[PDB]
Amino acid sequence: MDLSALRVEEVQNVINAMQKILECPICLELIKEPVSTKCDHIFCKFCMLKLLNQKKGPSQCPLCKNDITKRSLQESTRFSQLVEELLKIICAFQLDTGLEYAN
Amino acid sequence: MEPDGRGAWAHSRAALDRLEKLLRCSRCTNILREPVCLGGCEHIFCSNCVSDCIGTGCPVCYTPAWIQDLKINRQLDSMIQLCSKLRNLLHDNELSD
Ligand SMILES: [Zn+2]
Ligand SMILES: [Zn+2]
Ligand SMILES: [Zn+2]
Ligand SMILES: [Zn+2]
Repeated sequence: MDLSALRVEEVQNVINAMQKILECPICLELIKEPVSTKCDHIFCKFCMLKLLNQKKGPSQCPLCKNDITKRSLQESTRFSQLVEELLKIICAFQLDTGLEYAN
Repeated sequence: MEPDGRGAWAHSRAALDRLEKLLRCSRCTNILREPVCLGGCEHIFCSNCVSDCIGTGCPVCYTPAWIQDLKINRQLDSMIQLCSKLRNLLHDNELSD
């Protein structure tokens, strides 16, 4: 039962585009611990460890080009509920329509 | 049996409101558009409300402002537009001409 294919393709399109905003800018992995970087960017926390662990001095924002340091970012938890909530939205889609989300 | 016969897109409707809460401005207490961070803690406001209170920061968390210039958040901005879509998907525009 694909909800009779009635306005089902439109929704799925909104669910995908939504995940993009709650995606990852380095490993492309659904961020869990959203942290704001010196460049007002989000990350998965651990991503910063590697970016800073690298023997290259201050981290380099891969979103723009650079501008990042250890004593800068901080777990603010702004894009947390946005990621967790979104996940629950996709579950409901397949629960009823049962259409594919992404692979 | 049902108010509008099945209706469908019921569970999706509840999801929209949920995500909206994460976008709902603190000052305007409603959906925003192309807002600004500032709330280094966990608060967020539009790009035309916080500007009148940047000297301090957040009106709730009382956290000091982190951005001197009225920056923008393309992420949260795109999230609003997307949420608007789902709103129409649930409403379903029934009209030919
Ligand atoms: Zn990551
Ligand atoms: Zn950047
Ligand atoms: Zn506002
Ligand atoms: Zn706050």
